[PDB]
Amino acid sequence: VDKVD
Amino acid sequence: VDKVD
Amino acid sequence: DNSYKMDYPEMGLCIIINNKNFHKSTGMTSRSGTDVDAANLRETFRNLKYEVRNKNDLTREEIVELMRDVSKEDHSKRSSFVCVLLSHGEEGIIFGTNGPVDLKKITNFFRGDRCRSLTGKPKLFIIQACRGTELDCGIE
Amino acid sequence: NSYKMDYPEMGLCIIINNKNFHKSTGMTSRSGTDVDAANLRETFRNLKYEVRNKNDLTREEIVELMRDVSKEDHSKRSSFVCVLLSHGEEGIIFGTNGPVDLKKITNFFRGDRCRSLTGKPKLFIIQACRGTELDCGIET
Amino acid sequence: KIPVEADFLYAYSTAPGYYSWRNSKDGSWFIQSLCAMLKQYADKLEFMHILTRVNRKVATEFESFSFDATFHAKKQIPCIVSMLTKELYFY
Amino acid sequence: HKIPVEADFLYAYSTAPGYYSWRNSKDGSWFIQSLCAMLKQYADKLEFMHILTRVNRKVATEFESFSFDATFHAKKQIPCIVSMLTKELYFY
Repeated sequence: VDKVD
Repeated sequence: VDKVD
Repeated sequence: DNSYKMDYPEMGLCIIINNKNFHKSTGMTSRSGTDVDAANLRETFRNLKYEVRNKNDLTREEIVELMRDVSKEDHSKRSSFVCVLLSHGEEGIIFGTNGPVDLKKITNFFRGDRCRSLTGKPKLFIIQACRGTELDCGIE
Repeated sequence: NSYKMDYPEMGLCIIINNKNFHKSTGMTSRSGTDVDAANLRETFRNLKYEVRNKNDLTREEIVELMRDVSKEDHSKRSSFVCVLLSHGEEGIIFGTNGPVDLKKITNFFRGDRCRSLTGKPKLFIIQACRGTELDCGIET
Repeated sequence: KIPVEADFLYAYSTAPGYYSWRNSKDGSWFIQSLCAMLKQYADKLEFMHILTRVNRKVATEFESFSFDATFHAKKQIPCIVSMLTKELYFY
Repeated sequence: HKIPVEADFLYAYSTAPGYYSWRNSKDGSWFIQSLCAMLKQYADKLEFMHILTRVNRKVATEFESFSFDATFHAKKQIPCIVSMLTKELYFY
């Protein structure tokens, strides 16, 4: 799943 | 003369 | 897919904002030699085939109203857009004659979602202005 | 001109891969960052770089690593690559325990503070947030 | 003499002020694309032209997928910051 | 099939983040005169990033400040190319 840094 | 912006 | 398309009927606008003389109440000095820059730029981009518009001694309000107006023009037959800002500055900030205006505000008029006739086309912002007060001492 | 890349060594490639953060920070673990570090490691090996992966470094371990690298003798290396994989904000990379100013890291390699890299390309590749805005996009 | 800040290049995964996106299985969009473009073009292209293909790959080929609608269908453009004084060829 | 709204911007800055930028009172600013010289010579041959890299080298190697104030004397400048461009740019 796509996640933010 | 050289000046700053 | 690898090169911007530059064979539209027009290269585009080249807007030159040349601020030389600042309200004395700002404490900012006159930018001697900037007229030699604004003229050099005009001839340069005329040879590249841009429609050049020189604007002089604009307040922060006039810079924002100008940029807003240009971004609502129809750029559909233009390949690109160039904007040259000659002025005092601090990091992230360009000065009109009467005070500061954020760069992120100027450039946001030309966002993909707000200037739809320029979506997918190169948008050049050439910024001659200070970004702080550090000095580079150099190395031999 | 183009940079002289035929020194005996291409140079170092330091990869700082920060996955797990002290609960002190409130930072989620960064799943998938190991696949990045291994991908980077194989890529720069094929470019003939001496790779050094470092994992879960504190803000202090990062600083100490960087002066130690900038204190090395690069006289026989063509370039320098530094890859940072971490959480961040504008201007900031996070060690496991807290934030580091990016410009503190990169000042160790200023052309005056690291003479064996003067005139030589210094590449900093940063995978890290720079704020909390989201790009909604526009359909072309 | 040269400037002490000359000859740096800063390849940012994302634009100033923005989130940067990473996938828990494949890695960050930026690093996947950087490694892919380097593998395919380091023998052929100047480095900035490589990073411009990285820009296009991240911009056109990735959108976020999120069960949280706030975070869903978002985009990313990287940000090449160059104080380099010459062209950079890895060959 | 979306593109980010911040894509296809290039910001040619005259100087590095945090730094002063230099202008000469007779000749114009170092950045702009170097930009126009490079565009005149190479806009018909080089990609724009390569032109801006040659502006970077020219400002960096051929200009140094002259000032009666020792604080501002013998200073240097490097410009700052900031590209969110997705493609190469040829003016021909």
